[PDB]
Amino acid sequence: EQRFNNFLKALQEKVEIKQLNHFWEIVVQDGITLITKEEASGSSVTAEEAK
Repeated sequence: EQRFNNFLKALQEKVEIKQLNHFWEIVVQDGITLITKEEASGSSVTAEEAK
């Protein structure tokens, strides 16, 4: 869950950095339709899903 918190802190930024119409639009659409972050280091991951 600690490396998992690190992976949460990474993955959202990593997918949002890749800005391609072929990919980014639909991928973040389908993400935000069901986006979720599992608890790790308290509310830090809670901030992750807050933005």
